[PDB]
Amino acid sequence: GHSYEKYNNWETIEAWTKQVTSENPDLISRTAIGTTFLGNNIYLLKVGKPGPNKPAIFMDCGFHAREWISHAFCQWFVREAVLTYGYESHMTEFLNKLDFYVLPVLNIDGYIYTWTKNRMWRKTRSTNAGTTCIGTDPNRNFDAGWCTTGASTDPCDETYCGSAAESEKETKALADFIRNNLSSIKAYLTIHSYSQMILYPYSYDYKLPENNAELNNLAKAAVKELATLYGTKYTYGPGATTIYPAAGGSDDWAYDQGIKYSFTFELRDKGRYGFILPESQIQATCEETMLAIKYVTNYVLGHL
Ligand SMILES: CCCCC[C@H](NC(=O)OCc1ccccc1)P(=O)(O)O[C@H](C(=O)O)c1cccc(NC(=N)N)c1
Ligand SMILES: [Zn+2]
Repeated sequence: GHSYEKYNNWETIEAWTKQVTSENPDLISRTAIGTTFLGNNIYLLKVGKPGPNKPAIFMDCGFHAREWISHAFCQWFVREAVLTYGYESHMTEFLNKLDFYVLPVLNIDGYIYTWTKNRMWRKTRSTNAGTTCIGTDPNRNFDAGWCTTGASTDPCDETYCGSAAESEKETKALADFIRNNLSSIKAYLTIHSYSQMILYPYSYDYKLPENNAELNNLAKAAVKELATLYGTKYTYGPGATTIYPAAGGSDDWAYDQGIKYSFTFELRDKGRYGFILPESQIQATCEETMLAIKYVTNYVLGHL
């Protein structure tokens, strides 16, 4: 069965996407935006009160297989939305005015692999010509200074950038969806762990986004809000200098598509447990993260 305070396997998450949609048809619609290399369905939940030409915020989880708290957060977010709509003024306003496009798990094949074989797997699970080595790093696989830095051209490496940008079915599917909905998508949020950071562009170069001052102010406010709940300390800044240079990331790509608010979130913790964050921290992690995501949403709505 599904639990919001446990890590759920794909079969359970999949069944959950069907159930939560079935139970909340006036707030959620479910679509598939493609298949993974191994034929799993890439679900996308449109969360919001339906209406004509609404703006949207896009959020994905589960880019990286081992970052289990990421997957947990997208599920937590959806429950919070449906439970508090009509009762909490901000979320009610949010869902009335815009849609959240929530992609609960992008790298499903890798996620399944962390459940069945290797808890520390990162990449996709696609085959590579000429080698037995498996998988591409999905966050090195986007058309953003592709493979020029912080990436490997070797399929045996953890940051393999792929044979070409969007060579992976999963990243192609995500990019296709965002490109098809650029007129509506006002912010892109991609959830990772760990490090307790909010990053904005750029990572593929040391150059700064034109609205750099705005993004720094937004991230600064978001981390302050997050800390109010349990005192959790986040840092923030442009990817390249705040964590490390790395090309081919979806946050940079999305920004260069014209989505002016693009953030990579790195959730708890700081390395005590690392990727193996205890289930006992799921609820607190998700609760404080909700505050930061809602703050960003409120800001974006006031700047349409
Ligand atoms: C403190 C340890 C965890 C740090 C964050 C994670 N990084 C990570 O696992 O790197 C692993 C690795 C790095 C180098 C060699 C081998 C393995 P991540 O969630 O994979 O980090 C993202 C990534 O590298 O794709 C990330 C973090 C911040 C910004 C961006 N954006 C971007 N365009 N690179 C991307
Ligand atoms: Zn990651």
